[PDB]
Amino acid sequence: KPTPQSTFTGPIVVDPITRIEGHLRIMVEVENGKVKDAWSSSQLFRGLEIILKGRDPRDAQHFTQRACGVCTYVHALASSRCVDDAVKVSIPANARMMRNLVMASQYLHDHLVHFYHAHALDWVDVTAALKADPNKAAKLAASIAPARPGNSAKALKAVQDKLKAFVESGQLGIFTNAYFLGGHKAYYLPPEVDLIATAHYLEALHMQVKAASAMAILGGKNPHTQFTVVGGCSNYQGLTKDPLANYLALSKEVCQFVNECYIPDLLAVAGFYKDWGGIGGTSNYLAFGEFATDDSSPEKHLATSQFPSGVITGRDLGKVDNVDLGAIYEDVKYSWYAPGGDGKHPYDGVTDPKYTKLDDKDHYSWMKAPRYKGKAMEVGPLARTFIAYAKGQPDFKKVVDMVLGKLSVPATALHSTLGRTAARGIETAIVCANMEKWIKEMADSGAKDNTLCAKWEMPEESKGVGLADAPRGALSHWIRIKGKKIDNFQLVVPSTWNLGPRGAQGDKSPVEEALIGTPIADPKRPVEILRTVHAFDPCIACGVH
Amino acid sequence: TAKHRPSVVWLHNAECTGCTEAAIRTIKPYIDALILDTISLDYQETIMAAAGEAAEAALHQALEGKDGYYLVVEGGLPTIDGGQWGMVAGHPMIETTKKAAAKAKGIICIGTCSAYGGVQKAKPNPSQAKGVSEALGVKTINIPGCPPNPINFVGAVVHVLTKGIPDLDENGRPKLFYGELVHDNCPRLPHFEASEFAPSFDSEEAKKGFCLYELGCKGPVTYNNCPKVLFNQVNWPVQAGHPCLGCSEPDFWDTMTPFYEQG
Ligand SMILES: *S(=O)(=O)N1CCOCC1
Ligand code: SF4
Ligand code: SF4
Ligand code: FCO
Ligand code: F3S
Ligand SMILES: [Mg+2]
Ligand SMILES: [S]
Repeated sequence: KPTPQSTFTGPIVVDPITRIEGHLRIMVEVENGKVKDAWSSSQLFRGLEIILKGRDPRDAQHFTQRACGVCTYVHALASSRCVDDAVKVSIPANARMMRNLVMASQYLHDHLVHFYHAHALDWVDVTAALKADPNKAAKLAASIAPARPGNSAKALKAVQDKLKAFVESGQLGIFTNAYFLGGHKAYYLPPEVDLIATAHYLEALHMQVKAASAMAILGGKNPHTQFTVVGGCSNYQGLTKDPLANYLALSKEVCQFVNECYIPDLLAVAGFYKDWGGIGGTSNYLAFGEFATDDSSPEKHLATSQFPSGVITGRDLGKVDNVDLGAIYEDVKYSWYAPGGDGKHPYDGVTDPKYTKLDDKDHYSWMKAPRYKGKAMEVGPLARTFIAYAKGQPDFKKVVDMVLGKLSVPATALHSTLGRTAARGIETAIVCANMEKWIKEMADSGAKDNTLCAKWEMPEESKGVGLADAPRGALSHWIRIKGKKIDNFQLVVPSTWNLGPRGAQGDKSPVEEALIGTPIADPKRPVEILRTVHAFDPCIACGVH
Repeated sequence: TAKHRPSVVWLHNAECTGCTEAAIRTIKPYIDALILDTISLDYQETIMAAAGEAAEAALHQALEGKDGYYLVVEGGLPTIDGGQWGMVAGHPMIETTKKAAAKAKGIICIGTCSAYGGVQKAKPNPSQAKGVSEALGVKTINIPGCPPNPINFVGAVVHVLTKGIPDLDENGRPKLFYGELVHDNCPRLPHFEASEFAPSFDSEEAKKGFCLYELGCKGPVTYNNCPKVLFNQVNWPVQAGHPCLGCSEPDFWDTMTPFYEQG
């Protein structure tokens, strides 16, 4: 029952961090088998903020969407909200609804792929699935999840046979040099649980196609949607009956998989790794909220988001503070930018790249360091979950309490890598529980009203901010317009908050802090580093842009 | 039994990972069938189990394989400051891609970024990003779009493995997928021919599905198969009421902007 831990003392570098989006190098110092210091070093710069200068503000969303194709859509949405704010247009109700449904579809697609295809291989020994008894596995599956044909012994055996043929082929492909090959003490699951999870990993590859098709009914295509315009949306067909019927049907299939497979697998895994509820915690959380009923201004977005906005500090769930958009700034002290750029509110943002050398602990990342009232902030599902739970948001109270009771853990156990992973699943279930209501709202609104884009005019000089809570957390785009062109355009992205470097005072970012105390069973195969890093769901193309 | 599926090494350079995402939307076949039965996907950062030195060892094992390999490249190559603004395992992306390209059986550039340079090459090109051919002087099979349809990428891979190099146009794109203008297959073409245009997105003309040319549509100058095959089996941008951006054309970030005008 003790968490495996070696006596290793020395450095560990993991580069590339695989099963994330983008290019990350993690360095840690380890003593007696526990991490004592950490650095999150982002390894690619593209410079979209620089590229945007002087361009047409209408074009911004098309460039910024290419910050990232895993969290596709969300930057087109933030840029659209940003320019809408700058031009002082209030989008029609239908456009708010359609934009928010496309965000919901994105959460479902993105979280399902993350759990199975990015994160699960840190917890699941796929090769051990070959040793499972498929009848025992089917019996277990029947005890922990709804009856389904994909959990039958026959279905699980067919998965085992496919995997056996692949492993015996001599070409292990994506499993080459996996940390679980030959056995690894940090991998706890029974072979039967490995087999159930592996079967669902394969099913999820098919189900994510359906989640993307749902999203594309409203978004035009996935990846990289093409249905938003200044003032609203362009997709009149997405307000109509047959498309929305198909969107509901596909979304119901996806949500059935969330409820039948994702949540039961997540809870099974969590049950075996309860020690991970005491590893990887941080203390401060920020959300801009998402799924607002009034998106006519950034302030109204903050106030009316159904997944509420807020700030928690020092793990104090008794108080959630309002977000002050004036209190956000970014530092560059420990980043690959010119000196002189610390403390900049994003409306005064500066992006002046200056590389030094690999592993320079004075300048070790292409991410800036966003801070809030002097503090690092964790953003994403765990932030949203704690903020919503603290506020008594009834869906989060229900689903969080379900998980707390299943695992016999308090809400405080969620300040951890296990908690971060659980929160991602919790909110996926909650989005699912709301899809029918949100779809009916838009179907009834689209049937009575086909206003989808408001009229607007480009101002000579203005500024604006677009807020969203993307699947990884609090996203903001900030524009200064001058001469009807982009004078400054700054993105501050959730992975910037979570995985950026230290700030001006030398204070660790959330992932750097979370890594302190990580046990290392085998320094040559440091799966424990991956468990925590993956739990933040990093996107380095997002974080650096 | 001695068995071998053709080895594919997939590199991620200056990219957004939207091309990897597009690839896994394939349904003919689904991505699991492709990687279990048709190819051996031997390095792919987004989905591979190994990390760190174990991942780098997997790459080297693939590059040194005696059967050879095909190279898929996602993303442009950032060349400024000796290639140091884009690194994996402490090596410049341009160095690793150059090495992999030199011994590859064939090179497939998935996306506008690897084919032509893409979004990070757009003016003023802070990182001096280049397309693969631009940087290395090697010929590539280009599957552009931002991202390309999985039908075009997986179709090209399967073609290369079973038939040979497909006929390519002057921009290196297979004519099978890129031989026709978007516009020539657009269901709004009868409106275009009748000069029936939406003057704005809020207009009744837009609601009626009139042509989007006055709102910047680049379908008439863009080679792709979007209206013919759709995305995600359900939709494409013009069907969703929005003009084509020209995203499968070289350097479109600069040649097709402003997106809502005819420049
Ligand atoms: S536009 O320049 O009018 N357009 C018309 C037909 O084909 C390409 C260009
Ligand atoms: S071509 Fe487009 S979707 Fe593909 S990596 Fe480049 S920016 Fe991303
Ligand atoms: S909407 Fe675009 S692609 Fe379709 S007919 Fe008009 S210009 Fe051509
Ligand atoms: N979700 C997401 Fe991508 C990141 N980090 C954005 O915004
Ligand atoms: S923007 Fe690209 S995806 Fe097709 S419709 Fe135009 S070529
Ligand atoms: Mg920024
Ligand atoms: S191979």
